[PDB]
Amino acid sequence: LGRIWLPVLIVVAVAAGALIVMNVRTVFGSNPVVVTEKTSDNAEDFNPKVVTYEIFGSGSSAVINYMD
Amino acid sequence: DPLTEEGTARMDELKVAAADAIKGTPFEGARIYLGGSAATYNDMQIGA
Repeated sequence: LGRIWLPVLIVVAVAAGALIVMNVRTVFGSNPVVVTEKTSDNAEDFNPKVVTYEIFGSGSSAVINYMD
Repeated sequence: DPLTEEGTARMDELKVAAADAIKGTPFEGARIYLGGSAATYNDMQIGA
C-alpha cells in the first residue's frame, strides 16, 4: 500500500475534521426563547351545589338584599 | 461590575427565577426574553 496509504489517511482526517466542525458549530445559540408549561384544570359543571333563598310572610311585599 | 465572569453567570438564574415565578399562575405559557450587555457577553463567551 505504498501509494494507497497517503490518500486514504488524508480522506480519513478530512472526514474527522468535518465531523468535528459539524458537531460543534450547531451548539452555539439554540436557546433564544423560554416557553413556560401550561397546567389548567377542567372547567366543567357536574353536580354543582344548589343554594335556595326563600322569603315568605304575612305581608304583601318585601325588600330583599342577598349575597350571590 | 456586571461585565465580569460573575455577572454573565447570573443570566440563567434570572430566567429560572422568572419561569418559577410564572409557575402555577394565569401567566403560564408566557414567553421570556432576556437581553442586555451581560447576556450579550455570555453568548460571546460561549461562542468563543
